[PDB]
Amino acid sequence: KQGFPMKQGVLLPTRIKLLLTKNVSCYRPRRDGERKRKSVRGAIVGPDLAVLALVIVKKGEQELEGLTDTTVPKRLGPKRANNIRKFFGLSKEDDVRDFVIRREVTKGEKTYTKAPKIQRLVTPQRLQRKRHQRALKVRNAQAQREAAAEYAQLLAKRLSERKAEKAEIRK
Amino acid sequence: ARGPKKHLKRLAAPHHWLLDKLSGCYAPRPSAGPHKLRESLPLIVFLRNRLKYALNGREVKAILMQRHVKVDGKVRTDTTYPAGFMDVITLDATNENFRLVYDVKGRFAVHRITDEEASYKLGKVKKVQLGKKGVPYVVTHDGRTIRYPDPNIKVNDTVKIDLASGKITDFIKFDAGKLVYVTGGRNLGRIGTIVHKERHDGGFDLVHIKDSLDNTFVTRLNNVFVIGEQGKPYISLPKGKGIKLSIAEERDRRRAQQ
Amino acid sequence: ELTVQSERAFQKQPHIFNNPKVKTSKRTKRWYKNAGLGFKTPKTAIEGSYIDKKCPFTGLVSIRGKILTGTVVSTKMHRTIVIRRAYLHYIPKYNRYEKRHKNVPVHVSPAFRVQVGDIVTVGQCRPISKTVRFNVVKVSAA
Amino acid sequence: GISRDSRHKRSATGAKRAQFRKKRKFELGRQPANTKIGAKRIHSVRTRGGNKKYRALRIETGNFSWASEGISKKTRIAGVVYHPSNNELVRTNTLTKAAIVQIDATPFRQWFEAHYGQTLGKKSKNAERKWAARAASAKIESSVESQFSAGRLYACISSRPGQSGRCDGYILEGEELAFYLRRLTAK
RNA sequence: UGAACAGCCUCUAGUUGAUAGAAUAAUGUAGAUAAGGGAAGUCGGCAAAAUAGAUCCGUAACUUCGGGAUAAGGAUUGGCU
RNA sequence: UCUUAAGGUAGCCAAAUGCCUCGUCAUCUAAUUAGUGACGCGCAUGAAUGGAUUAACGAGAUUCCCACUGUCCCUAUCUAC
RNA sequence: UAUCUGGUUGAUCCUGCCAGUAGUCAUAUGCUUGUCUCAAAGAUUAAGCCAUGCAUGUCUAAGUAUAAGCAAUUUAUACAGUGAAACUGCGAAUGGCUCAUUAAAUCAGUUAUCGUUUAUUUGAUAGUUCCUUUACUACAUGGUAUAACUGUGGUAAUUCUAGAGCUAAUACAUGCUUAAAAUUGUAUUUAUUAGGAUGAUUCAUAAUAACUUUUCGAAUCGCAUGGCCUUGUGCUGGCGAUGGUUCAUUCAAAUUUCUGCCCUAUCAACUUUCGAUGGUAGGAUAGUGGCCUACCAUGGUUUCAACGGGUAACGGGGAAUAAGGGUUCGAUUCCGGAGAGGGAGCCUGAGAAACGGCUACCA
RNA sequence: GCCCGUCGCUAGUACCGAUUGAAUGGCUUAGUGAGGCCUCAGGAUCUGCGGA
Repeated sequence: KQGFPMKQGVLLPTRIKLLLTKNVSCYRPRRDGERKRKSVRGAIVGPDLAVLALVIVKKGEQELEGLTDTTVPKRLGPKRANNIRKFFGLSKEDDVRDFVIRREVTKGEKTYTKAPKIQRLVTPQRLQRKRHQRALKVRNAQAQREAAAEYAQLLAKRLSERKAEKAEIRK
Repeated sequence: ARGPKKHLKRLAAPHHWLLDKLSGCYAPRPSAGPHKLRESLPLIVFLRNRLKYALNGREVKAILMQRHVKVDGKVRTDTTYPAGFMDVITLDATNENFRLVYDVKGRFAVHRITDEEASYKLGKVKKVQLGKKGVPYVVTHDGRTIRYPDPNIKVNDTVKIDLASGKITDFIKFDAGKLVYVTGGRNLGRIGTIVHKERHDGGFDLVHIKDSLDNTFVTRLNNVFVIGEQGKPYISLPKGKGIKLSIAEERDRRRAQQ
Repeated sequence: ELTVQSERAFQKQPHIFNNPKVKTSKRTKRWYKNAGLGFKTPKTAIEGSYIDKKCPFTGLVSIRGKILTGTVVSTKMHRTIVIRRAYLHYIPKYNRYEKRHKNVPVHVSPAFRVQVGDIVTVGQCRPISKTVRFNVVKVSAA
Repeated sequence: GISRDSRHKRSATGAKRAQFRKKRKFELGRQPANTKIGAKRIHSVRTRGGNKKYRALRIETGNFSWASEGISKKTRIAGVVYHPSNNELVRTNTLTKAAIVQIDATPFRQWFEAHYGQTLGKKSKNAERKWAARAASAKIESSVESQFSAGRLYACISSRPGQSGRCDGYILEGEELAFYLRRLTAK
């Protein structure tokens, strides 16, 4: 009652307040870094509860109405390339752009299939970018090597000029 | 003040921007860039108020975004880019080409140049070090860094930088005779030749500068910018050629050219 | 103090290595420098046995900024002295001066033997202590 | 938080300064690490500018350098024996800078035996020629001569475990080793 | 033990004398303890309770300048290495 | 103006001395014949029949406050004889 | 525009103040009130309290869209356009207000960082990512979640949300394609060695032996789709955006040198138990430092006005009035401080002791 | 002529004054001491000898 969720981890049948940080239940932060003292309830089940949420880990021998008799299908299928491959049992080389789930949507009389865009899907765009990165790095390597050699030769010429000046000095 | 400041008011703006004091609360605060907040001309003030091309800041932004405008060799799209002392600003769509430079009164002039000179710029090398892997490098007054300079190039010299690619076209040393551009102090914009330096230890260095009309003055070395040979500038100078005549002489010139 | 190694620790110049495996001459390797601005490093700072990590010549303290001159008035502390920098403040309304004095604690290296009443020139450095900011570089007395 | 400002300390003239501003983050201090020995446990503390500092505790081993040889080996730490600042750190085996510590001797002993071919206390042709070239290098002083027999080396900790997370150090040698040994045996 | 020919326990020495046995009612004499309140009791804080040794800190009005003063008010206290 | 030898001066007080009187005012309390400070035509104060004040001291008399409590609300229990 | 006048007396000459006179971006108030421009405006007493509603949110071609949204694949079967909701990245640390606290404090001029941090911008910058030293790598390229959603709900109530099933990344946790040129990256830390610039350095940089719980060195996105043939979904290939280590630059920040502040002796000695001044050493810091800690010496300030007290005291640029000197004022439009009712603590972040962010107490 | 003081009335101002007077603010000995933070541990639960 009063709608305070049971927190997983705290061992007491009462309601106590904690400083709920990020990545913890019973609290949705509104700002980066904010930690607000909420009120939760202990993991101990007591008479003070209003609803208790349970999950059927193993079905009994007789079914229930809005339950194991009836199933609700998963709303969205896999969207990433490898997720689709694993969920459809595809191999390393089968095409995935055709196995994609084509959910049918009808605006009145006009019907069309909306399939998810595939991410992490190898594409000539990605390969072109990879080749461009390789070309950029190798071009930079050639440029640095040639600049280093050029400055080495310039410094060698300057030191030769210094030696010539030393020879010219002292008559 | 518990962080960086992101606002500027009209009174606090530098005087050489020549913003009026009554049109708006704030001034265009320059973003971070090659030059300091002061002694730098934002593109919004170079267009809206200098060249009068755009009537409002929104139109300045539209000009900037359609990419008609490029400072140095690269296009700029930020509304308040800090274009500094010798930055070259193109405006290729109107085929003009300016190089920023101080008039003799001490303000950024609207001096126009040709592309054959805009293809380069100068920079007073402000520091020389050896970077990583033992590689020497120079850094100029606009934060621009050039690796592998000539060993003869030292601090207080000028390096000619091609806008196509950062590379030392040539350099001008700092010694007696070289024509210099006084960028800083009471002589903002004055041009002359060096007769001798002082070189105090610890304190600010001093240089004695005389001009074409033999008006000797003195300035800190932190405010000078050697720009060419004796009477042979490496750039084109605005009208007046960096000579400041007296107030009476200015009035006489105005009335004679009335 | 009397003995060089007095404190509970060992006193030596950091990053200075004696290399005890070489039987060279002079049996020491002392690191010194010149503070600049024409300030001559004393021969005591050249050849002495102390350490004084705060000495401008042997320690890792660099002199920069205001160079000042005063006359010391206290030497009871350890390797630190206090100078009385007298000056004449100017009152505009009455158009004449008034005597004023300031005391600036200044660190002193063992390279100098200072006495109360001498005239010493010092230079600004990084904060040595809560109030000490300077180091003595030349003394004068007769 | 611990405040590093001088606005709380009494003025040089004994003047009680007044509370000017509330405490500030750019002057905050943190508690000492107090690094013990055994079962390495380094906690990362974020520092101004987004930098990282390795607040070390319970460090296992450290890199210790034999400055005369120029080499440095990882070595397990036997424990502190003398600390110039406080004897409490010695008593509770705390690892901080300038701590005189005992460490293991086997890595350095094996390196000495394999690099100069000698021994303390008590075979290929290239090895014999190398040892002949490095002859008269067993002239190592009596301190470390008996040290390696004892099986533990006295080393000064030169790192800051509360800052860098490592307890790197260098082997005591010569005059400073003699000084610290004299301090140990002063009784 | 402790400041102590204080109190408490023991040694040498001396006594073990005072009518005694059985039960544990009231009222007594002597000793005590009491929840909450805290002098509302009573002529009156009578009786009782409270504090108490030592070390360190801190100590007012007034004063005959000597005191007030252990003022008031606080902290610590064993064992062992 | 009567009169004495002189007519209570300095001081102090409902004081341990003031009948009326539980005087009048203030403070202390919720409430005060109590306490204290003032007022003094003081039945009947007052100057070595010593006046006034007084630091310290007091098994002297009195009021209030803090602490403390079976004095009490409101009694109960235990031990010895 | 360097000026005075009435008033003590029967009358005179003085001291002497009262009064008159003028200004006040100096306030209030009384009376009266047509026009133009300009414009202050809850500072004074209460930094006293606050009903109510607003003031911080934000997307491109270019992070993630199968909305069971709109409009279309007249460009397309993975998507292709737009696009709510939401995750992600930034910002919210700017601005605005007030002047309570503050008397060497702030602040002004002037210095230093050889004493340090620095998101962003600008410019440079990772063959050694095979280094755990050639598949750890799947490299025509990898792993799991989890948001958004439907449905079940609790609470009188909150910008509360639990339990279940879905799903992406420039979100997280991994990880190659680097040949091999020489003699093994970079990042951290330790010790040793050499040492173009500065007035000066143990500087910059380089070489060794290693250490490291390990940082970084591109699995991101949008357009254009071009050249080579031994024509293959082959090899090469442009414009960018985003991201990245180090260095420099810029925006800054924190400390810092000298000098300077109103009235007070009816404030003369103060600081120093347990930090006071200094030394050694260590922690801590982004960094110097009694910033803190341990040991040690007894020091530091002061009649050239310390310490203490008051301030109807934020400091300054400046304002009013002045022959010259000067007097008074400066809450307030600009700069720098400090505060979000008082006080402290802290997460996130480059940046906060943040309050239109949390935590606790007090009111 | 001028003028002084006591006393008498009215009004105002300040002072002494029992009341261990009373408030407001600052600093502080001592006692209690929330809270977040660092740290020694505790490890619900979730995940591939381990990790959170």
